[PDB]
Amino acid sequence: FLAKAKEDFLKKWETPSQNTAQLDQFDRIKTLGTGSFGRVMLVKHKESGNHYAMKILDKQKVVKLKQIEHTLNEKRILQAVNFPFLVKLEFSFKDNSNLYMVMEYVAGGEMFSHLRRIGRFSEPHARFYAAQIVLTFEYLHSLDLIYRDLKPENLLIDQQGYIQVTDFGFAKRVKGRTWTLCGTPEYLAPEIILSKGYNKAVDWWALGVLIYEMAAGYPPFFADQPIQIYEKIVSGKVRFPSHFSSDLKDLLRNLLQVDLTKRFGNLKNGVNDIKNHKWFATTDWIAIYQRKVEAPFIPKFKGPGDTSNFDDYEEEEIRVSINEKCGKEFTEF
Amino acid sequence: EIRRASTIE
Ligand SMILES: Nc1ncnc2c1ncn2[C@@H]1O[C@H](COP(=O)(O)OP(=O)(O)NP(=O)(O)O)[C@@H](O)[C@H]1O
Ligand SMILES: [Mg+2]
Ligand SMILES: [Mg+2]
Repeated sequence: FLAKAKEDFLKKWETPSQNTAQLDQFDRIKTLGTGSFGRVMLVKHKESGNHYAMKILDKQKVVKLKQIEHTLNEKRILQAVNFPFLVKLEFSFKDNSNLYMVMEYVAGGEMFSHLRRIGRFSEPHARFYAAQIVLTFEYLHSLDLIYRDLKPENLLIDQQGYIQVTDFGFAKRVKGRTWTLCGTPEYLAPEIILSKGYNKAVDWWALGVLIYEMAAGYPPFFADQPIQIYEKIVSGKVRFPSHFSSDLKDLLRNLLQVDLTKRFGNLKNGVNDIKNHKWFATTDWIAIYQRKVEAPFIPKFKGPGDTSNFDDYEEEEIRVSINEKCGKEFTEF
Repeated sequence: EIRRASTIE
């Protein structure tokens, strides 16, 4: 499949879809999550009744905060990728004030919500999710793409219990090393913190932080102010909970490696060093890709458009100025 | 505890 996936990505990358719908065709039901440049809300298509998740971004704040190329890459890359664990973009448009990205609604909620309400996942439960992340990272790296925001708040469980990755806000074609300081402080790799110039190896570091937080219930490095979290990330020492496996401690010691000349995924053997680790000995990678494994946890679905698995946010009406702002900056959107 | 927001600077 990876052989045919490269041509399809480049086909959708150069001939992207733009302006496929408008705001008047969508009823707005409930907010699913609030970011820094906008919000995501559950949305119902009036003519077809189908439900969707609409990510709204204010154009002025994006231009003001130097985020133009980041948002341009978000829409273009997500529109061009196709993998059984990536969220699918369905519509995209814009008006005088906002940009709109309409994705497929994932009613199961964030993995962060279920992680906090349960405490932690057992090792086989956490291994079942990491296998999907490993397969997705192998796919995205085949296309020379980077995903610089792996965290449970960006991972949604679906109705089959499988992971759907969202939030492509920092995704970028990286043919070599990039330099942008971005991500989530708990999951930043040391080379990002020190402005050293990083490659695809940062995704594997973020995978080690994720496997840690799932199997323990808390991240390996956290503190009040983010400055102290950076101090713990670059220190090189990481302490493990006592109930952790020897097989899991070994894998995390290779993923949470500061020296990226000895970090798994960045070595000569690539993703095979991870998939062939002892901790993944009981993992049928083909069955996970084909989604033929009974999920350990399946969220409750009270019907279509059910928002139970999401938190309640302060609802705010969507309002557009009567003056178009930053029209020339978002031509390619 | 609280949804960690991504950083840009
Ligand atoms: N397709 C979707 N289906 C269901 N819920 C979704 C979907 N996309 C996003 N959400 C929810 O809405 C939230 C918005 O997240 P996100 O897309 O990361 O916006 P953001 O501005 O990038 N936040 P951040 O991670 O700090 O950059 C997510 O954390 C999910 O809870
Ligand atoms: Mg997010
Ligand atoms: Mg984001």
